[PDB]
Amino acid sequence: VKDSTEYTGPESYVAEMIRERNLDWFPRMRAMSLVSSDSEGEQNELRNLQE
Amino acid sequence: HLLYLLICAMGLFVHEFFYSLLLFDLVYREETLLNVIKSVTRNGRPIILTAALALILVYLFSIVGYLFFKDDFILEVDRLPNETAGPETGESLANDFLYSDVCRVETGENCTSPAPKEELLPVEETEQDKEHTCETLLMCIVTVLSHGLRSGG
Amino acid sequence: DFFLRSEDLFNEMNWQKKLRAQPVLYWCARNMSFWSSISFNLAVLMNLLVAFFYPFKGVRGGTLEPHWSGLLWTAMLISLAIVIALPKPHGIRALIASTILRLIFSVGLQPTLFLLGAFNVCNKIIFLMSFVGNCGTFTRGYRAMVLDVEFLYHLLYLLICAMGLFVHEFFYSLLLFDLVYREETLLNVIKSVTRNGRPIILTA
Amino acid sequence: ALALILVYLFSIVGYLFFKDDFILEVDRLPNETAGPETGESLANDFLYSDVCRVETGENCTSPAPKEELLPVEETEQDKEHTCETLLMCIVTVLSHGLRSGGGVGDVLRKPSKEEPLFAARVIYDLLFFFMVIIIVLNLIFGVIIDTFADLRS
Amino acid sequence: GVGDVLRKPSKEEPLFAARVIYDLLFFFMVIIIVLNLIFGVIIDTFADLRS
Amino acid sequence: EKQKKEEILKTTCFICGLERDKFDNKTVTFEEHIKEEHNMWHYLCFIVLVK
Repeated sequence: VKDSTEYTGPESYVAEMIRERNLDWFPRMRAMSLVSSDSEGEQNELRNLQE
Repeated sequence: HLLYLLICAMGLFVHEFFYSLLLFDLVYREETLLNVIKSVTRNGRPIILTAALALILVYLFSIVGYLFFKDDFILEVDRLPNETAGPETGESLANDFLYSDVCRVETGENCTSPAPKEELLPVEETEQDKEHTCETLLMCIVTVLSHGLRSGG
Repeated sequence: DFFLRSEDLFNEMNWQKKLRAQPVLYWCARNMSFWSSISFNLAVLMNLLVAFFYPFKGVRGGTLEPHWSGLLWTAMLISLAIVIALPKPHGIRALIASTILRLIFSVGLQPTLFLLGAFNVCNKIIFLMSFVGNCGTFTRGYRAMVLDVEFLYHLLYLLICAMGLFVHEFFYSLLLFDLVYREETLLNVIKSVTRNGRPIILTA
Repeated sequence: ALALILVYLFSIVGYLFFKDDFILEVDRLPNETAGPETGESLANDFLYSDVCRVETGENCTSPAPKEELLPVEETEQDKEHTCETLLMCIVTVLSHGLRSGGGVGDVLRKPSKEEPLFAARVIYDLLFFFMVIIIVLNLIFGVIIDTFADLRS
Repeated sequence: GVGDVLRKPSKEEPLFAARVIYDLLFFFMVIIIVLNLIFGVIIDTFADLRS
Repeated sequence: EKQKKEEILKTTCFICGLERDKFDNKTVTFEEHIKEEHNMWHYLCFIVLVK
């Protein structure tokens, strides 16, 4: 010691206490992805939106 | 073986049943060995007061005993308205019613017884009982508590 | 769921309450008169214990306060003679004064306007008429006383009752047990049975 | 076994316990017475015684072989004279006390006023047998019913 | 129990212990049980329908 | 019903619641519760006022 956790818380716790431990949570996964999908999120969003 | 013782006693116680004292308190340790016992006790707090309830209903009963019409020329018434019845038828018846019422009251109380040489009378009458009451208040209460906590009756 | 409504209502209520509450009161109330309330329960403890010592004679019997009036020993050295002037005065007086003034000034324009208020002025009903019932059950209411201590004582009362018847009866007792009925409103399970108790006595 | 024990202590606190002697118361112381014041018352114181023883025882046885007329008459016989002591009192308290308290057939009079004389073994009786009967029941009874509510649960 | 009694105690009893232990054990168990059964099962059923 | 006052526990208010718471962131619731109430208160206030 040781420280861390332990110390942280425990120590404180102890011291003190309460809670610590736990809650619930642990493990589961939740995120893982979910936060990893967020990583692709900043990996495509600002890239295309700047390019 | 040785022883031982120481112381116890113072114061019384001077001399008593010391040995037994030992006995039952030990079996009280057997009482702490396990569970349900505690169970009852815990909910038991302002709950024995519930026993106080009936204790009171019998305190009113006691004065409404040999102490209350109907059955006198007032308602019835108422019745018335009613009354018666118506228509118608058918058948028826018637019715019415019644019344019464018233019553008363008372108171009472007481017682014581013782023885010193009255003793033959107590040794005979200790054996004795008769259901003549014979009133009154501390009596009637102790009694209604007695049989009325036995099995009414 | 509811919651609311209720709541609303409640608330308103609351508112108012608140308003009231605031306012305040004054002073106050509430508390001090709740001293009066709890110790009124202590008073019903007293007519309790002394009704045991039915009027005629008697000085051998007795019971400890326990943790309040030491004047009770004075009350019992002339005993029931002045129990035709101990629970009866201190009881009716402390309760009417203290507890009517607080239970009515804390609430006496308040219940307006909700049904829980209809019930609390029903509490006004039970408490008032039952206890004036009590004051009327000793003094003649319205017032007484108380303071311390012383013284003690007582016265008454008564018123009414009677018518128718119813012509003359056991007025004192009437007082006794209705007071212990207040002790009955003090707590709980009692109400429990009653409530499920409706078209259920029909089972009887 | 609980109540079985309470009756084992009862048994020795039977015809074996003041108040009611010049000791516690113481305590018371411181207280013582009562105071113041018244019222019423018464015274117171206380017482014582104590011581015782112890024882032881045981034883037884018865046877036859030709004594038999005496047993054929006396087998028919009973009388509530106790007549003590220990294995007796226990077997008996178990007897009637697991029938339906009730109490010992012995009575237990000379009221007069302001009683300890009664209050001794009557308050003793009904307090004991009441608590232990309501308890032997509400235990074995209630625990079994509770277990029922459990398995149905 | 049976109205018949059941005396000649003496000491160290089986004489009693015979049909007294017999009596109260039987009638106790079977009374507490006839009750706590029929009673308890019915109340339990009550707790069921209210359930 | 007292195992249904827990919403007040629971728661309430507011409503319921739761718681539951877541844880837581910142714151736681508680506170718321505390606160509531208040409411109412308021209411009231309312009312009050108106103005």
